Amino acid sequence: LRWQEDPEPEDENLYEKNPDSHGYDKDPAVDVWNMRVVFFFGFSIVLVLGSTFVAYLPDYRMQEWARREAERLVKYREAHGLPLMESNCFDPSKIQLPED
Amino acid sequence: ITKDMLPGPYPKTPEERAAAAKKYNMRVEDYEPYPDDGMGYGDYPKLPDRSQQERDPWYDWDHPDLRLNWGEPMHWDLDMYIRNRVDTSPTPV
Amino acid sequence: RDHWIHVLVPVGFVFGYYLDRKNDEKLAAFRNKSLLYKRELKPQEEVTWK
Amino acid sequence: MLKYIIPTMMLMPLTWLSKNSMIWINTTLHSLLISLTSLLLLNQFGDNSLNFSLTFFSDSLSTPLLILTMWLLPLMLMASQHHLSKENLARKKLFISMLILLQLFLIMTFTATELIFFYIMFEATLVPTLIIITRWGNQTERLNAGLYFLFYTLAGSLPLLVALIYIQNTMGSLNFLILQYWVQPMPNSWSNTFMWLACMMAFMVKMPLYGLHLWLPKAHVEAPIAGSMVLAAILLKLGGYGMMRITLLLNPITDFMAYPFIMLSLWGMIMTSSICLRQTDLKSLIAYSSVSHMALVIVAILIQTPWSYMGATALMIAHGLTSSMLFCLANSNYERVHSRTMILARGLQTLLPLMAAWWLLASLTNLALPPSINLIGELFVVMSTFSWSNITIILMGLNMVITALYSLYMLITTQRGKHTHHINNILPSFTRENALMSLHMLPLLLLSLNPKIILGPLY
Amino acid sequence: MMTGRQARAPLQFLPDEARSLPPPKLTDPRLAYIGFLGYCSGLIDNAIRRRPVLSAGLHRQFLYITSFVFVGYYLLKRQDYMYAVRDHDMFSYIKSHPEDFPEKDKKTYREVFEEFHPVR
Amino acid sequence: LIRWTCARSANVYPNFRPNTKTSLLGALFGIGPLIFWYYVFKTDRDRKEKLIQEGKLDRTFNISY
Amino acid sequence: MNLFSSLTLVTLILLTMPIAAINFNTHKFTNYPLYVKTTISCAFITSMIPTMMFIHTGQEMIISNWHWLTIQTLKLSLSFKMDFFSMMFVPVALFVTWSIMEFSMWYMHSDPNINQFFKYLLLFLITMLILVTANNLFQLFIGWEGVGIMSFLLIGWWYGRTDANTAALQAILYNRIGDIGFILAMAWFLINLNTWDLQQIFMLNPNDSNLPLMGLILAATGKSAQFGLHPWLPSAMEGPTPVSALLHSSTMVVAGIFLLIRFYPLTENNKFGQSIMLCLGAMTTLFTAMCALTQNDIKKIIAFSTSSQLGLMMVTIGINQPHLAFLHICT
Amino acid sequence: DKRFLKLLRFYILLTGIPVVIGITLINVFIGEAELAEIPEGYVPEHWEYFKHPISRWIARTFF
Amino acid sequence: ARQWQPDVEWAEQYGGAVM
Amino acid sequence: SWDKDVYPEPPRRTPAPSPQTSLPNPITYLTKAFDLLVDRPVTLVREFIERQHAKNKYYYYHREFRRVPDITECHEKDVLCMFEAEMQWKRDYKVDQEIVNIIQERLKACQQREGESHRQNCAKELQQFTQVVKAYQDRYHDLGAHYSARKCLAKQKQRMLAERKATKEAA
Ligand SMILES: CCCCCCCCCCCCCCCCCC(=O)OC[C@H](COP(=O)([O-])OCC(O)COP(=O)([O-])OC[C@@H](COC(=O)CCCCCCCCCCCCCCCCC)OC(=O)CCCCCCCCCCCCCCCCC)OC(=O)CCCCCCCCCCCCCCCCC
Ligand SMILES: CCCCCCCCCCCCCCCCCC(=O)OC[C@H](COP(=O)([O-])OC[C@H](O)COP(=O)([O-])OC[C@H](COC(=O)CCCCCCCCCCCCCCCCC)OC(=O)CCCCCCCCCCCCCCCCC)OC(=O)CCCCCCCCCCCCCCCCC
Ligand SMILES: CCCCCCCCCCCCCCCCCC(=O)OC[C@H](COP(=O)([O-])OCC[N+](C)(C)C)OC(=O)CCCCCCCCCCCCCCCCC
Ligand SMILES: CCCCCCCCCCCCCCCCCC(=O)OC[C@H](COP(=O)([O-])OCC[N+](C)(C)C)OC(=O)CCCCCCCCCCCCCCCCC
Ligand SMILES: CCCCCCCCCCCCCCCCCC(=O)OC[C@H](COP(=O)([O-])OCC[N+](C)(C)C)OC(=O)CCCCCCCCCCCCCCCCC
Ligand SMILES: CCCCCCCCCCCCCCCCCC(=O)OC[C@H](COP(=O)(O)OCCN)OC(=O)CCCCCCCCCCCCCCCCC
Repeated sequence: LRWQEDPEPEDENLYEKNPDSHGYDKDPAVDVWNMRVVFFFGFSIVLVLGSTFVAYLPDYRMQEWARREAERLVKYREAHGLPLMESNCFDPSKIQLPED
Repeated sequence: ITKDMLPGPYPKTPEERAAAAKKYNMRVEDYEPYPDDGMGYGDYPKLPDRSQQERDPWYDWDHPDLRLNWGEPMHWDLDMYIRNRVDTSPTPV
Repeated sequence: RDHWIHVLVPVGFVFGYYLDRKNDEKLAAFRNKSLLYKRELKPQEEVTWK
Repeated sequence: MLKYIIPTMMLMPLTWLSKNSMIWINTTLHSLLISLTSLLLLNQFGDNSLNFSLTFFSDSLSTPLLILTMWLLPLMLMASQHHLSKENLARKKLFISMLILLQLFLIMTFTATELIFFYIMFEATLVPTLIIITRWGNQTERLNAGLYFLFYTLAGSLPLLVALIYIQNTMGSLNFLILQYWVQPMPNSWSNTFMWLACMMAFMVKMPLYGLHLWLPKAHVEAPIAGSMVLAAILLKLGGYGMMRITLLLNPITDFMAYPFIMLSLWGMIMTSSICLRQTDLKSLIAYSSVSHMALVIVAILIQTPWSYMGATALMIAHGLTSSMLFCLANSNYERVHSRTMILARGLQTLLPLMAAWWLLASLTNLALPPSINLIGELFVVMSTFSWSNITIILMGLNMVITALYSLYMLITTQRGKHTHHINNILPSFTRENALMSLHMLPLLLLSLNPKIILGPLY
Repeated sequence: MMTGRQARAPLQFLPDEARSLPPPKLTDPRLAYIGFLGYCSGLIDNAIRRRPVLSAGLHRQFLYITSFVFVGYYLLKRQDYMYAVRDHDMFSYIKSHPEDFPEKDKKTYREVFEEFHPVR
Repeated sequence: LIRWTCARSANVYPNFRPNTKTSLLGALFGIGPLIFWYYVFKTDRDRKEKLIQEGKLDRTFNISY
Repeated sequence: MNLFSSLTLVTLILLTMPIAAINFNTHKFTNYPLYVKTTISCAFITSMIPTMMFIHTGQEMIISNWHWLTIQTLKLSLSFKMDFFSMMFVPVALFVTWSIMEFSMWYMHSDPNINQFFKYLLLFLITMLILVTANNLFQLFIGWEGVGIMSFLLIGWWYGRTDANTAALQAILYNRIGDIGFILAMAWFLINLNTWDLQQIFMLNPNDSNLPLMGLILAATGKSAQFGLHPWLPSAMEGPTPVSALLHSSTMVVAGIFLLIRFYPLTENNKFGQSIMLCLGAMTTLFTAMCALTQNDIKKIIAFSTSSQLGLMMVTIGINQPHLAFLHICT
Repeated sequence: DKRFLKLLRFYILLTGIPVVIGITLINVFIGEAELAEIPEGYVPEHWEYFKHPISRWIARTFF
Repeated sequence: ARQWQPDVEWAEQYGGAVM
Repeated sequence: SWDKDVYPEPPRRTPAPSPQTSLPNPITYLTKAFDLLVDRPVTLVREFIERQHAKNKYYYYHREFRRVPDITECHEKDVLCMFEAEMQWKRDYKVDQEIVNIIQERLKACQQREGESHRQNCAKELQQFTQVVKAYQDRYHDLGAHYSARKCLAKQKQRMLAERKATKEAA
């Protein structure tokens, strides 16, 4: 027998000696407290309170504000006969074109 | 698993072909490997190239949804010739 | 303390939080000097941000 | 960003001073605290990015990848402890330390202000990954898998290094905040052509590119479960994040040089999908699925339109969570049947019904079932590529047939049909395994409700 | 590079004009990194000689930390000295030769014509 | 089963001989479709660019891209 | 206004409540099929009020109750559209699904997974009434993929049978081939009109719309089992007879025809698309009704019958009569 | 599987129910803000630029 | 089923005068 | 509420109910049932909520981003002024985007509430939409996903070259 070796162990079932096991640990008190850590700091901390935190973000990248500003500025140019948008972004009086 | 049951290169001599037929658990006259044209098969057997739908279903197989035994040399396209895919069972016309 | 290992990472976050707020003091070269957020200082208020 | 690097470094005395059964619980508890803490980077603005110091800033692009990365450590610590219960305590602490070290390199890869620090961390993420693959892998072919993973990436990146130093000699700096403003239009010569290739090919390797993807089906089926999760979910997204950083400097030469790599990816997303049709190895099927999804991210970055960048970042986040859940499902077979052959273990819905429901949910989100952000990313990429060229929809739509056909076949083979007769160690699902599936999928199902936090710098 | 600078005064680790600079603090973070390397040298020195990694050699770890901090302090002083010398030589050479360093007329973007290359 | 997974996956390149048959299959299957899709999308985008740069393509409402 | 929209959304929320009831259980239910049957009974009784107050006045509206996304110019809002089509189809869909559930209390009594079956059938009903009430192509794609995936999960019901799983994989393959054309249509409308909402599509009124109509014809061929993409509806009888009776006769398979009837302000302005729909519908109604003449399995014959009527629906769309086609669906 | 479902719903509802009750007690009692024009000389803090009280609390404390 | 570690057959590749 | 002018509506002109039949139509009785059983308790609940709200009044403010020097008066490769220019342009970019969103909302609501006669009666909203989409396409289209004020100014200079060539070639 080449390279003398241990016999290969068994793929052990945690539910034989511990039918109340969650699968984290074979010592049941440490196992159930690991279950409590996973569920509390994974659901009662991160999913629920974190989803509340993401739910009430203060206007993530100004998607509210830029609407409301628009609801003023269209008012600023529906009244006084200005067009709603120019074809120019920057002022064409302060652009020096290259001559030909 | 040990290496003398695993596949090797394509055999040349008839004693190597006979030892490989002893490996794949099939008879020597029926032992046909894929031909040496360089495609990358090796000594893998070329089974009769039909579906598992043509298998007689009333036999008590080991894997009934495959209609396939244990240790029997599988086809090269076995996931292609299951009943979920391409059927080569004979048609009336 | 019987649970001295559960206060490495919260005290570590307090330490990183304080180093970041303290690093925000050294990059305050334009504290109330931008051409947008410039204004007159309100009384009993010597910085615009910390 | 020094409030996230200091606790991640503090996780090393948290894992080397812990008691012999506490070394999973302490790291999982504190890493979940760090992941809940990681939502503070949602202070983004529609004009300015969240900019911390000379060394670190975090825009709306690096932020979801950061939250995903700091969320991926507890999921790896849950996923990678049932096959390491008989492992020695010292090497168990070493495995946890390598995962924490890889998180430490990743969280300051994405927040890198100056791009040579991005390069140093971007190639620093090889070393704990390489140690994980070659040390805690399970089969014989991992050692070869330590070479193909390594010497491909460096074979692109040591030219890339040179390229970055050229910008340090030409533009004057490698800050991304400066190079938004001092970027010059890169003309046509062979010099600027190899400048483009040197900037792009290392990220093409780590996307992966169709043709340079040979490291990936070998580095996923030979890693352990935490390794496969972190290579699928983040380490393929270093390439996409880096391309979104680095194509700023590469205009307008990208508008006529990127065509062959667009063709490579638009045909590789068909060919690797047809490879996903014919995989006997389940974990290989999930790896080729990762290639077939990241090809669209390559296309959406190279066509460089806003719909394409938002679709590419949504598909990167969504495919990260989807492929991590799929590799954990492959692990939840492989810890009970002890073979990655997909045709071996059939009929698991008769045995594991809630786990079969998790297989159903991951198999539906892999084919981008709306309104999941898989379909948001996939959809915006397809819209922008119809904007690019009107024939490309064919190669998108044909892909969106075959993307179904391996997502459902993996759903049909592993779950439906007659069960296996010679197997009787199909144990019930642990609370670890179902908690693992829930923490993979339920953030991906909650991001359907509010996707506007994962949609790039130009939402 | 500076072999014409450190040739009139050889074998000086810190010259007289090295003290005209602000010295590093005791709370210098690079010096604290070298102190971390000293504690890691103590830890590896425990680990390779099969000692307890945290218990054995508190005087040994303490002198490893003190020795790395004591060498690193003067290495940081020489580092800051040589970069200050580099910038002092650069600024004196920019002052001495104005015709090689013209004040660049930065014309604003209203005159700068950059050709628009569209993405479609 | 282990033998079939080994023949399908881990014994492909050690069973390979590069000859004229496999070369004219590999080049015809690997780079052939790529060069074809290159010609297709390049012809279509050159036609599209020639239409856009003159205004001959109706691009009135196209503002999301 | 306070009545119509209220009972409209109350219909759909009343449908979504027993999914929350079945998912949040601890005990075994005391007669859960009676619970869901009473739910959809009261949903029919509820949805008859907006039908009556549409028949009297002619009151159509849009409930854009939740703006969900803004991709730089395109507003993705949770928008429902109550017009003639929803007001005449939602009572028919709810009433037929109510009859199918009270048939399923008789048929599926041998199943211990009967509660899972009624859960899945309610999920299909929710996604179908998302499909027929959508205001835009993204929400219509949500309902589209919802009814496609519930076609998968309810063809492959007895999952140990290989042919059922194979027919479900077949059905999704043909549906994704339809999805190619539907995503082509969404791509064309986004790029050339900057919209997915149907109001702006109908207002801008394109006239060189041959390619998006070819995409919508491919979508209808994938969903309503027209020729070239038909055989999934023959193979789709391998699921349960309530699944066939509801989905593949009355409720699912009239969704692509609903997509074509939905776009009548665009299909009214194309002759070539009408000729394509006319030839395809005649091809389908010839071939399926010819196949149904010699068969011997009764479910195959009635499935070929409803595919023949889908071919007739395609013909009567092709003659510029969408409303006779919708009357034919609800008949 | 039933034990996982009961523990999952319990540890979600453990902060699901009291935080939804807190959202109720903020939206009914504390109250959503109202839009106003900017006065002369008055410069708010950055958290007084948002609508909901919870977004204002986040913008004052964390950001 | 367990983890593979190298045997004598693999280790005799590293034992010659050369590689 | 909102602003009635930026979201315009025609005057609501409902016709009168003309009862001709002898059967009482169920809409009036279902309307009174929904009025008594649902509408008034929701009214009382909303007014209870209103009395809870009114005890603590406070306000937010619509933040004014005042104008800074734009990209045309910034020196080349000077980041301290072109940063302000770029942030100004990106905020104006989001504002123009939301203006186009407001015009889309106007057009869709005109097509709905003008019903079957939508092709004629919404010519003014269609004309406003066509002009603002032509302006948005000439302003921000085809910039690229790495857009900046340098890119927008380069596009604007190209189009002013084309307009000057169009003026010169016909004069
Ligand atoms: C709800 C608890 C359920 C059980 C708990 C457990 C739940 C599971 C765990 C959850 C864990 C937490 C998750 C994170 C939550 C974060 C919060 C959040 O998401 O906020 C979002 C968002 C934010 O609101 P906000 O910013 O906080 O405040 C809004 C205003 O600013 C301010 O508005 P306001 O101040 O005016 O109102 C404040 C509100 C308090 O605030 C809230 O309630 C809002 C927060 C609730 C969030 C709940 C989220 C959980 C999920 C709920 C939905 C799924 C449940 C399961 C499935 C059910 C069936 C679908 O006050 C009231 O509720 C009082 C009014 C009640 C009116 C109804 C009754 C009137 C008549 C009564 C007559 C009898 C008495 C007569 C005499 C009285 C004398 C005085 O809140 C909501 O959207 C509310 C949720 C419900 C919306 C409507 C639902 C139906 C919509 C139908 C149409 C659309 C769908 C169509 C579908 C079609 C088919 C597909
Ligand atoms: C911020 C506040 C938000 C509040 C609202 C919450 C929003 C959603 C959150 C996530 C909810 C998912 C929960 C169910 C799925 C996962 C677990 C599972 O397998 O359950 C089966 C199991 C029921 O089975 P069972 O008979 O009791 O026993 C197991 C069976 O033996 C074996 O079971 P089976 O095989 O018979 O069942 C398989 C069946 C298979 O059924 C299907 O596949 C058909 C339905 C899905 C496909 C077709 C529809 C596609 C979408 C259209 C409709 C939705 C959008 C409509 C929008 C309006 C119109 C546009 O699955 C279902 O029936 C699941 C129903 C829900 C499916 C959601 C979509 C998943 C499809 C993939 C992604 C699709 C796009 C994204 C959708 C995102 C929606 C928000 O569920 C449970 O026992 C419940 C477990 C606890 C659930 C906790 C959920 C909350 C987690 C997060 C907490 C923190 C955030 C605060 C929110 C708290 C809310 C309570
Ligand atoms: C994020 C990138 C990294 C990924 C990993 C993340 C790790 C950390 C994980 C933390 C949690 C996840 C983070 C993101 C959270 C996203 C969710 C969120 O915050 O949402 C806020 C959103 C907020 O909506 P909103 O975006 O419109 O915001 C409204 C605006 N405010 C709140 C300011 C007034 O919440 C909701 O949408 C909830 C709506 C009410 C509750 C649901 C009602 C309907 C329920 C279903 C009815 C039936 C439907 C049909 C069903 C058919 C069958 C299926
Ligand atoms: C993953 C494997 C494949 C990786 C592929 C990586 C890209 C392929 C090409 C890489 C070339 C090397 C980096 C180029 C950096 C260019 C920087 C620059 O500014 O260049 C302009 C400069 C131009 O010179 P200059 O800037 O000094 O010019 C003077 C200035 N003017 C123009 C005014 C006169 O380019 C060069 O000097 C040469 C560039 C080409 C270098 C050729 C040698 C390398 C050969 C290819 C190596 C490929 C990877 C090897 C590993 C593969 C596996 C073993
Ligand atoms: C059964 C119990 C129910 C709850 C009982 C107790 C509460 C009683 C009633 C009082 C509730 C409180 C007041 C009303 C609610 C809040 C009103 C409000 O304005 O809220 C802010 C908003 C309204 O929109 P908004 O425009 O004000 O804000 C959206 C947020 N921004 C603009 C930043 C993006 O949100 C809601 O009202 C949320 C409603 C959610 C309902 C639908 C859920 C769908 C779930 C699947 C999602 C995926 C769909 C994807 C496709 C979409 C289409 C393309
Ligand atoms: C309005 C326009 C209309 C145009 C119409 C004309 C053009 C399109 C014509 C249709 C072409 C595609 C459809 C044909 C292939 C259908 C594949 C399928 O699912 O077949 C069913 C088959 C088994 O089912 P069956 O044979 O019925 O079972 C009897 C039991 N002994 O199932 C199996 O064996 C399962 C096989 C799984 C693997 C499938 C491999 C093939 C995948 C094909 C993808 C096609 C993508 C097309 C993309 C187009 C892009 C434009």
